[PDB]
Amino acid sequence: AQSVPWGISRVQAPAAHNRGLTGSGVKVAVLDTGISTHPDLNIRGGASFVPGEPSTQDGNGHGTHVAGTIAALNNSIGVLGVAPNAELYAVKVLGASGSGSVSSIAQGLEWAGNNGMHVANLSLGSPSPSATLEQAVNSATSRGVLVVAASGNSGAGSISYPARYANAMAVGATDQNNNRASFSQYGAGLDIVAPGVNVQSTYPGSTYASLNGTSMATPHVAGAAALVKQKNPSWSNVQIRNHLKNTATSLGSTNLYGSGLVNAEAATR
Ligand SMILES: [Ca+2]
Ligand SMILES: [Ca+2]
Repeated sequence: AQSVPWGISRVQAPAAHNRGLTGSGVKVAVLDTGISTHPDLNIRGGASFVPGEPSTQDGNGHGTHVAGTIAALNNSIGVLGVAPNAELYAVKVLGASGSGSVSSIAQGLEWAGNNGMHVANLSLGSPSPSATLEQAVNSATSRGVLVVAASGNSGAGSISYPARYANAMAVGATDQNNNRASFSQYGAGLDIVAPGVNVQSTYPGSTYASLNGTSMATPHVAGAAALVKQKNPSWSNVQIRNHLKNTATSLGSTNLYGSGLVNAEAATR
């Protein structure tokens, strides 16, 4: 039996799937710890920029978790992603330890822009700005990639890099009450929010696990962007990014929530 995690239904993904929108033909790169082979995922390709782990398989579990929120297959097992037909690429920029260098992250973004990815999911971040990173963000953007990044889990009133950069779409996390989760960073540069508490998804060892973090909120928006792209194949990263914002549900302060909760129902109309 397949269950639909609460955040998937919170963002109204099923409403989009009932219209024929599942992310089919949209390429999404997950820059993280890798993606393990899983029966509820279809991994199309990828690369590792982690010296010492040439493989794209996930030794941490974080990337596999992220990937399942975007694109867990719509079938009779496990869970269901926001864009279950998206073409998934495993871009390994963090090691098993769950950390990596800006150098690896920059290479992964370059890779994405060279391989015609539509959306890049960066569920990672630093409190410190990086010129290398910023340049990579900007270069992927001008190659048509929509970069989506987590605001960070420090709970502070400023957001992480690269989500802080203008060309990154910064995602914070809400709870089941539609409140900002305590750990979700907010402040200037924050674009939108999505479910981030108790998120159930695919996990290595062919299983499922629930995690919390802005890292879990991000993939709901990457997924929502694939739905929109499928519906409006001619739209640019910018067009997609503003439509998501314009159609999000207001939750109170733009300081704490940016544009509001992403809404894939309102967006694919
Ligand atoms: Ca499934
Ligand atoms: Ca931003």
